Amino acid sequence: GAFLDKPKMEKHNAQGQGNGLRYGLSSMQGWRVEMEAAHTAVIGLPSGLESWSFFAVYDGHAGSQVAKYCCEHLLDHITNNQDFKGSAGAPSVENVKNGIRTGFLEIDEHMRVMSEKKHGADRSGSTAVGVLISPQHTYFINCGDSRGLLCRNRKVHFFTQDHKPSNPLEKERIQNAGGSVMIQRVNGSLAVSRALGDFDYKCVHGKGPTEQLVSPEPEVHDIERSEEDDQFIILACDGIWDVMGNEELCDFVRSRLEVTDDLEKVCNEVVDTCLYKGSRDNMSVILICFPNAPKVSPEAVKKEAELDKYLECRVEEIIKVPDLVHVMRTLASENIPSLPPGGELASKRNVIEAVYNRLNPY
Ligand SMILES: [Mn+2]
Repeated sequence: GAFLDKPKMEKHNAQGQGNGLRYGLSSMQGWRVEMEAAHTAVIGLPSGLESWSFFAVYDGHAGSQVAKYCCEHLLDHITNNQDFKGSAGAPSVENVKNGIRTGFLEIDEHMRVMSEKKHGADRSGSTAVGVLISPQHTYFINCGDSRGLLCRNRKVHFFTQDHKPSNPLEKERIQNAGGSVMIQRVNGSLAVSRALGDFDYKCVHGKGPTEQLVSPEPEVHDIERSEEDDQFIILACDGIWDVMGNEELCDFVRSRLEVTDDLEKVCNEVVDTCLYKGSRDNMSVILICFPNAPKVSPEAVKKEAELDKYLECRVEEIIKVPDLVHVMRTLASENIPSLPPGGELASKRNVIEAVYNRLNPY
Protein backbone atom coordinates (compact mmCIF):
# COMPACT_ATOMS: atom_id res chain seq x y z
CA GLY A 1 0.00 0.00 0.00
CA ALA A 2 1.17 3.55 0.56
CA PHE A 3 3.96 4.42 2.96
CA LEU A 4 6.95 6.26 1.63
CA ASP A 5 10.31 5.08 2.93
CA LYS A 6 10.45 8.46 4.71
CA PRO A 7 7.63 10.91 5.42
CA LYS A 8 7.07 14.01 3.26
CA MET A 9 7.33 16.79 5.85
CA GLU A 10 6.55 19.70 3.53
CA LYS A 11 3.90 22.02 4.99
CA HIS A 12 1.29 23.70 2.90
CA ASN A 13 0.24 26.77 4.89
CA ALA A 14 -2.26 29.60 4.61
CA GLN A 15 -3.42 32.36 6.93
CA GLY A 16 -5.83 35.28 6.93
CA GLN A 17 -7.82 37.71 9.03
CA GLY A 18 -11.13 39.56 8.85
CA ASN A 19 -14.52 39.81 10.52
CA GLY A 20 -12.77 39.79 13.86
CA LEU A 21 -11.21 36.40 13.08
CA ARG A 22 -7.64 35.21 12.51
CA TYR A 23 -6.78 31.78 11.11
CA GLY A 24 -3.87 29.57 10.12
CA LEU A 25 -3.82 26.13 8.57
CA SER A 26 -1.36 23.41 7.72
CA SER A 27 -1.55 20.26 5.63
CA MET A 28 1.12 17.59 5.26
CA GLN A 29 1.32 14.37 3.30
CA GLY A 30 3.37 12.59 5.97
CA TRP A 31 4.00 8.83 5.55
CA ARG A 32 1.41 8.29 2.77
CA VAL A 33 2.39 7.88 -0.85
CA GLU A 34 -0.54 10.01 -1.88
CA MET A 35 -1.91 13.31 -0.69
CA GLU A 36 -5.67 13.26 -0.53
CA ALA A 37 -6.56 16.12 1.82
CA ALA A 38 -8.21 19.45 0.96
CA HIS A 39 -9.55 22.48 2.78
CA THR A 40 -11.64 25.63 2.41
CA ALA A 41 -10.88 28.85 4.24
CA VAL A 42 -12.79 32.02 3.39
CA ILE A 43 -13.61 35.14 5.33
CA GLY A 44 -16.45 37.06 3.72
CA LEU A 45 -19.02 35.12 1.70
CA PRO A 46 -20.75 36.45 -1.43
CA SER A 47 -24.39 37.43 -1.97
CA GLY A 48 -24.85 39.51 1.18
CA LEU A 49 -22.94 37.26 3.54
CA GLU A 50 -19.85 39.34 3.79
CA SER A 51 -19.95 39.22 7.55
CA TRP A 52 -19.84 35.42 7.38
CA SER A 53 -16.91 33.04 7.13
CA PHE A 54 -16.45 29.37 6.26
CA PHE A 55 -13.75 26.86 7.08
CA ALA A 56 -13.64 23.16 6.26
CA VAL A 57 -11.29 20.17 6.17
CA TYR A 58 -11.87 17.33 3.68
CA ASP A 59 -10.22 13.95 4.17
CA GLY A 60 -10.22 12.17 0.81
CA HIS A 61 -10.13 8.38 0.36
CA ALA A 62 -9.53 6.26 -2.77
CA GLY A 63 -8.47 9.44 -4.55
CA SER A 64 -8.48 13.20 -4.13
CA GLN A 65 -11.11 14.02 -6.76
CA VAL A 66 -14.11 14.27 -4.44
CA ALA A 67 -12.26 16.17 -1.71
CA LYS A 68 -10.98 18.62 -4.32
CA TYR A 69 -14.38 19.31 -5.85
CA CYS A 70 -15.90 19.79 -2.37
CA CYS A 71 -13.21 22.21 -1.22
CA GLU A 72 -13.98 24.44 -4.18
CA HIS A 73 -17.76 24.04 -4.43
CA LEU A 74 -19.37 22.79 -1.23
CA LEU A 75 -19.87 26.34 0.04
CA ASP A 76 -21.76 27.52 -3.03
CA HIS A 77 -23.93 24.40 -3.03
CA ILE A 78 -24.80 25.21 0.59
CA THR A 79 -25.54 28.93 0.14
CA ASN A 80 -27.11 28.79 -3.35
CA ASN A 81 -30.13 26.61 -2.71
CA GLN A 82 -33.71 27.56 -1.88
CA ASP A 83 -33.53 26.06 1.60
CA PHE A 84 -30.62 28.23 2.71
CA LYS A 85 -32.13 31.28 1.05
CA GLY A 86 -35.58 30.89 2.59
CA SER A 87 -37.14 33.30 3.46
CA ALA A 88 -37.17 36.96 4.47
CA GLY A 89 -34.00 38.95 5.04
CA ALA A 90 -31.16 36.93 6.54
CA PRO A 91 -31.46 33.14 6.92
CA SER A 92 -33.00 31.71 10.08
CA VAL A 93 -31.19 28.99 12.00
CA GLU A 94 -33.54 26.50 10.33
CA ASN A 95 -32.71 27.96 6.87
CA VAL A 96 -29.01 27.53 7.62
CA LYS A 97 -29.35 23.94 8.83
CA ASN A 98 -31.69 22.79 6.03
CA GLY A 99 -29.54 24.72 3.56
CA ILE A 100 -26.45 22.87 4.69
CA ARG A 101 -28.27 19.55 4.44
CA THR A 102 -29.57 20.35 0.97
CA GLY A 103 -26.12 21.49 -0.16
CA PHE A 104 -24.56 18.18 0.88
CA LEU A 105 -27.24 16.10 -0.84
CA GLU A 106 -27.10 18.24 -3.96
CA ILE A 107 -23.32 18.36 -4.41
CA ASP A 108 -23.27 14.58 -3.91
CA GLU A 109 -25.84 14.05 -6.68
CA HIS A 110 -24.09 16.71 -8.79
CA MET A 111 -20.79 14.80 -8.62
CA ARG A 112 -22.63 11.57 -9.34
CA VAL A 113 -24.13 12.96 -12.56
CA MET A 114 -20.81 14.50 -13.66
CA SER A 115 -19.09 11.15 -13.16
CA GLU A 116 -21.76 9.14 -15.00
CA LYS A 117 -21.76 11.61 -17.88
CA LYS A 118 -17.96 11.64 -18.25
CA HIS A 119 -17.48 7.94 -17.42
CA GLY A 120 -15.31 8.86 -14.41
CA ALA A 121 -12.85 6.16 -13.37
CA ASP A 122 -12.19 7.27 -9.81
CA ARG A 123 -14.07 5.74 -6.93
CA SER A 124 -13.03 8.33 -4.36
CA GLY A 125 -14.94 9.79 -1.41
CA SER A 126 -14.34 12.40 1.29
CA THR A 127 -15.24 13.37 4.79
CA ALA A 128 -16.07 16.99 5.50
CA VAL A 129 -15.89 18.87 8.77
CA GLY A 130 -16.35 22.60 9.03
CA VAL A 131 -17.85 25.69 10.58
CA LEU A 132 -20.00 28.37 9.03
CA ILE A 133 -19.53 31.45 11.18
CA SER A 134 -22.10 34.26 11.19
CA PRO A 135 -22.08 37.40 13.33
CA GLN A 136 -24.12 35.65 16.00
CA HIS A 137 -23.64 31.89 15.48
CA THR A 138 -21.07 29.21 14.79
CA TYR A 139 -22.66 26.35 12.84
CA PHE A 140 -20.60 23.17 13.14
CA ILE A 141 -20.92 20.78 10.23
CA ASN A 142 -19.82 17.15 10.22
CA CYS A 143 -20.00 14.32 7.70
CA GLY A 144 -17.55 11.51 8.46
CA ASP A 145 -14.69 10.92 10.87
CA SER A 146 -12.93 14.24 10.63
CA ARG A 147 -13.67 16.34 13.74
CA GLY A 148 -14.00 19.91 14.95
CA LEU A 149 -14.12 21.53 18.34
CA LEU A 150 -14.69 24.87 19.98
CA CYS A 151 -12.66 26.09 22.94
CA ARG A 152 -14.54 28.52 25.17
CA ASN A 153 -13.21 29.74 28.51
CA ARG A 154 -10.23 27.35 28.31
CA LYS A 155 -12.46 24.29 27.97
CA VAL A 156 -13.79 22.06 25.20
CA HIS A 157 -17.25 23.63 24.82
CA PHE A 158 -18.34 21.47 21.89
CA PHE A 159 -16.92 18.82 19.55
CA THR A 160 -18.39 16.95 16.61
CA GLN A 161 -19.33 13.29 16.98
CA ASP A 162 -17.43 11.08 14.50
CA HIS A 163 -19.56 9.05 12.08
CA LYS A 164 -18.38 5.44 12.47
CA PRO A 165 -20.14 2.37 11.01
CA SER A 166 -20.25 0.70 14.44
CA ASN A 167 -22.28 3.59 15.89
CA PRO A 168 -25.76 2.18 16.69
CA LEU A 169 -27.80 4.35 14.30
CA GLU A 170 -25.20 4.02 11.54
CA LYS A 171 -25.06 0.25 11.95
CA GLU A 172 -28.85 0.18 11.74
CA ARG A 173 -28.99 2.13 8.48
CA ILE A 174 -26.22 -0.01 7.00
CA GLN A 175 -27.97 -3.25 7.94
CA ASN A 176 -31.32 -1.99 6.61
CA ALA A 177 -29.50 -1.24 3.36
CA GLY A 178 -28.60 -4.91 3.03
CA GLY A 179 -25.06 -4.45 4.29
CA SER A 180 -23.08 -5.40 7.38
CA VAL A 181 -20.58 -3.85 9.79
CA MET A 182 -17.56 -6.09 10.23
CA ILE A 183 -15.52 -4.83 13.16
CA GLN A 184 -15.42 -1.13 12.20
CA ARG A 185 -15.92 -1.37 8.44
CA VAL A 186 -18.89 -1.33 6.09
CA ASN A 187 -18.94 -4.78 4.48
CA GLY A 188 -15.39 -5.07 5.82
CA SER A 189 -14.04 -2.27 3.61
CA LEU A 190 -14.96 1.30 4.53
CA ALA A 191 -14.17 2.75 7.95
CA VAL A 192 -16.66 5.62 7.64
CA SER A 193 -20.43 5.58 7.51
CA ARG A 194 -20.84 9.07 6.05
CA ALA A 195 -19.06 10.76 3.17
CA LEU A 196 -19.52 12.57 -0.10
CA GLY A 197 -18.71 10.33 -3.08
CA ASP A 198 -18.23 6.58 -2.52
CA PHE A 199 -21.01 6.08 -5.06
CA ASP A 200 -20.49 2.30 -5.20
CA TYR A 201 -21.96 2.37 -1.70
CA LYS A 202 -24.98 4.43 -2.73
CA CYS A 203 -26.63 2.03 -5.16
CA VAL A 204 -29.29 0.42 -2.99
CA HIS A 205 -32.68 0.25 -4.72
CA GLY A 206 -35.72 1.16 -2.65
CA LYS A 207 -33.78 3.38 -0.28
CA GLY A 208 -33.39 7.16 -0.41
CA PRO A 209 -30.08 9.10 -0.65
CA THR A 210 -29.75 9.23 3.15
CA GLU A 211 -30.67 5.56 3.62
CA GLN A 212 -27.76 4.11 1.60
CA LEU A 213 -24.77 2.12 2.92
CA VAL A 214 -22.84 5.38 3.13
CA SER A 215 -24.77 8.58 3.79
CA PRO A 216 -23.95 12.11 2.58
CA GLU A 217 -26.17 13.61 5.31
CA PRO A 218 -24.26 16.10 7.54
CA GLU A 219 -24.87 16.73 11.21
CA VAL A 220 -25.19 20.43 12.04
CA HIS A 221 -25.09 22.20 15.39
CA ASP A 222 -25.77 25.85 16.07
CA ILE A 223 -23.74 27.41 18.86
CA GLU A 224 -24.60 31.00 19.82
CA ARG A 225 -21.37 32.98 19.83
CA SER A 226 -19.90 34.50 22.96
CA GLU A 227 -17.65 37.46 22.18
CA GLU A 228 -16.24 37.32 25.72
CA ASP A 229 -15.59 33.61 26.10
CA ASP A 230 -15.09 32.12 22.59
CA GLN A 231 -11.37 31.40 22.16
CA PHE A 232 -10.69 29.21 19.13
CA ILE A 233 -11.92 26.45 16.84
CA ILE A 234 -9.87 23.51 15.62
CA LEU A 235 -10.81 21.55 12.51
CA ALA A 236 -8.72 18.44 11.67
CA CYS A 237 -8.79 15.03 9.94
CA ASP A 238 -8.44 11.73 11.78
CA GLY A 239 -4.71 11.95 11.04
CA ILE A 240 -4.62 14.31 14.01
CA TRP A 241 -7.39 12.90 16.20
CA ASP A 242 -6.10 9.29 15.96
CA VAL A 243 -3.21 10.35 18.23
CA MET A 244 -4.45 13.36 20.23
CA GLY A 245 -7.67 13.60 22.26
CA ASN A 246 -9.98 16.62 22.49
CA GLU A 247 -8.74 17.91 25.81
CA GLU A 248 -5.08 17.20 25.00
CA LEU A 249 -5.11 19.08 21.72
CA CYS A 250 -7.07 21.97 23.18
CA ASP A 251 -4.54 22.23 26.06
CA PHE A 252 -1.64 21.90 23.61
CA VAL A 253 -2.90 24.56 21.24
CA ARG A 254 -3.39 26.93 24.15
CA SER A 255 0.15 26.34 25.30
CA ARG A 256 1.43 27.19 21.80
CA LEU A 257 -0.74 30.32 21.53
CA GLU A 258 0.80 31.56 24.77
CA VAL A 259 4.18 31.43 23.02
CA THR A 260 3.36 32.73 19.54
CA ASP A 261 0.53 34.39 17.58
CA ASP A 262 1.78 32.96 14.28
CA LEU A 263 -1.13 30.62 13.54
CA GLU A 264 0.62 28.77 10.71
CA LYS A 265 3.44 27.96 13.09
CA VAL A 266 0.98 26.63 15.68
CA CYS A 267 -0.66 24.45 13.02
CA ASN A 268 2.76 23.16 11.90
CA GLU A 269 3.54 22.34 15.54
CA VAL A 270 0.32 20.33 15.82
CA VAL A 271 1.02 18.41 12.60
CA ASP A 272 4.65 17.56 13.46
CA THR A 273 3.66 16.59 16.97
CA CYS A 274 1.05 14.16 15.64
CA LEU A 275 3.57 12.70 13.18
CA TYR A 276 6.01 12.18 16.07
CA LYS A 277 3.28 10.52 18.15
CA GLY A 278 3.02 7.95 15.38
CA SER A 279 0.40 9.20 12.95
CA ARG A 280 1.05 7.68 9.51
CA ASP A 281 -1.82 9.41 7.68
CA ASN A 282 -2.15 12.66 5.74
CA MET A 283 -2.78 15.48 8.24
CA SER A 284 -4.70 18.75 7.90
CA VAL A 285 -5.61 21.26 10.59
CA ILE A 286 -7.26 24.67 10.59
CA LEU A 287 -6.97 26.92 13.65
CA ILE A 288 -9.48 29.81 13.81
CA CYS A 289 -8.91 32.32 16.61
CA PHE A 290 -11.54 34.72 17.97
CA PRO A 291 -10.66 38.08 19.60
CA ASN A 292 -10.35 36.56 23.08
CA ALA A 293 -8.13 33.64 22.10
CA PRO A 294 -5.19 33.28 24.48
CA LYS A 295 -2.51 35.96 24.06
CA VAL A 296 1.27 35.59 23.96
CA SER A 297 2.59 35.55 27.56
CA PRO A 298 6.07 36.87 28.40
CA GLU A 299 6.38 34.24 31.12
CA ALA A 300 5.33 31.42 28.75
CA VAL A 301 7.87 32.63 26.21
CA LYS A 302 10.58 32.59 28.90
CA LYS A 303 9.63 29.12 30.08
CA GLU A 304 9.80 27.86 26.49
CA ALA A 305 13.31 29.31 26.06
CA GLU A 306 14.38 27.79 29.38
CA LEU A 307 13.03 24.39 28.36
CA ASP A 308 14.70 24.55 24.95
CA LYS A 309 18.07 25.38 26.56
CA TYR A 310 17.58 22.60 29.09
CA LEU A 311 16.85 20.09 26.33
CA GLU A 312 19.91 21.27 24.40
CA CYS A 313 22.12 20.65 27.44
CA ARG A 314 20.64 17.20 28.02
CA VAL A 315 21.35 16.19 24.44
CA GLU A 316 24.95 17.40 24.66
CA GLU A 317 25.48 15.28 27.77
CA ILE A 318 23.59 12.17 26.65
CA ILE A 319 25.86 12.24 23.58
CA LYS A 320 28.57 10.90 25.93
CA VAL A 321 27.27 7.84 19.67
CA PRO A 322 23.57 7.04 20.21
CA ASP A 323 21.17 7.62 17.31
CA LEU A 324 18.28 10.09 17.64
CA VAL A 325 15.84 7.32 18.56
CA HIS A 326 18.04 6.35 21.48
CA VAL A 327 18.42 9.94 22.60
CA MET A 328 14.65 10.42 22.55
CA ARG A 329 14.36 7.19 24.55
CA THR A 330 16.78 8.44 27.21
CA LEU A 331 15.06 11.83 27.41
CA ALA A 332 11.73 10.07 27.86
CA SER A 333 13.14 7.99 30.74
CA GLU A 334 14.23 11.15 32.55
CA ASN A 335 10.60 12.25 33.02
CA ILE A 336 11.39 15.90 32.19
CA PRO A 337 8.98 18.36 33.87
CA SER A 338 7.17 21.26 32.22
CA LEU A 339 6.79 19.73 28.77
CA PRO A 340 3.87 21.13 26.72
CA PRO A 341 0.55 19.72 27.93
CA GLY A 342 -0.85 17.17 25.51
CA GLY A 343 2.13 17.58 23.18
CA GLU A 344 4.65 16.16 25.63
CA LEU A 345 8.15 15.10 24.46
CA ALA A 346 6.92 14.51 20.89
CA SER A 347 6.12 18.23 20.66
CA LYS A 348 9.74 19.01 21.52
CA ARG A 349 11.30 16.58 19.01
CA ASN A 350 12.03 19.35 16.49
CA VAL A 351 14.10 21.22 19.10
CA ILE A 352 15.87 17.99 20.16
CA GLU A 353 16.62 16.91 16.59
CA ALA A 354 18.01 20.32 15.65
CA VAL A 355 20.57 20.17 18.48
CA TYR A 356 21.34 16.52 17.76
CA ASN A 357 21.99 17.46 14.12
CA ARG A 358 24.41 20.23 15.09
CA LEU A 359 26.36 17.75 17.24
CA ASN A 360 26.23 14.75 14.88
CA PRO A 361 25.78 16.25 11.41
CA TYR A 362 26.98 13.12 9.58
MN1 LIG B 1 -7.31 10.36 7.28
